[PDB]
Amino acid sequence: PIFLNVLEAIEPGVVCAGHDNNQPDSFAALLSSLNELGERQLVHVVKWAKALPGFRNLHVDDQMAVIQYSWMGLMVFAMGWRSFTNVNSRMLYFAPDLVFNEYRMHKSRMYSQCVRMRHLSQEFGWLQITPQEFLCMKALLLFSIIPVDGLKNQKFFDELRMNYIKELDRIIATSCSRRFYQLTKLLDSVQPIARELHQFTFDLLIKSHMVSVDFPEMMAEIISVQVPKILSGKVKPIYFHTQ
Amino acid sequence: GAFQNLFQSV
Ligand SMILES: C[C@]1(O)CC[C@H]2[C@@H]3CCC4=CC(=O)CCC4=C3C=C[C@@]21C
Repeated sequence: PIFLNVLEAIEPGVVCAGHDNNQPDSFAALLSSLNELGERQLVHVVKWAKALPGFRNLHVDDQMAVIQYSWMGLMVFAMGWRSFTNVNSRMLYFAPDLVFNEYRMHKSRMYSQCVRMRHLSQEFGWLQITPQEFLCMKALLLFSIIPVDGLKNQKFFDELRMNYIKELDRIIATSCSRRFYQLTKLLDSVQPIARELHQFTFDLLIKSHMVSVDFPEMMAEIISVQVPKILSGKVKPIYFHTQ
Repeated sequence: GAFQNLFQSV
């Protein structure tokens, strides 16, 4: 009840990209629309995270830090879920007005990364992931990437992460063992994908002026101030299993 | 500080 009640209650609603589906697809248009969508989803991720059980237990600087580091993974995971429930993983459901078919995957020059995301979407089906498991996993995803040097108050974070793992346990509760194994394996699989996208969005920002791709305010800041911490190895994801 | 501003506005 309680824990799951909250997660269901705070789950972000539908978010549109504002893409003009009347114009023929193009690299600059598609990626710019994705960037706008990302900015819009970031606002929802912030509202969502600040409302999570026990989030205020974290030092304020850590609250902002984990959101910024986990942003990509959170979006990827939710998108995969949306693609699974809406189009049964046939296409990438970024938004109602921004659905990626093979042609767009190609036109966006993000084909390889889209293939990875589509595979993740397919796993929700192959694993018969329930909406309740999805909710708990996504919440745990927010607490799955931290600085190797530690956070301002690592202890409050460790405590919070531990409790979310316990909640996943309960939702699951030799079948419990196997379920926990595949769900943690699934969660781990998000990280390599998020890294690929981190590299891609970083390179895109650096050359955005040359390819006519627009980056919203917060995104440009986060991608140039925080993401490089991840790409340079200062900030790393927390894996359940050894990669 | 674009993110912190958002963070503090919601
Ligand atoms: C296009 C790009 O810059 C590179 C990878 C893109 C990512 C891919 C993951 C993603 C999932 C969503 O459901 C919202 C938008 C979204 C993105 C928006 C902009 C990014 C960060």
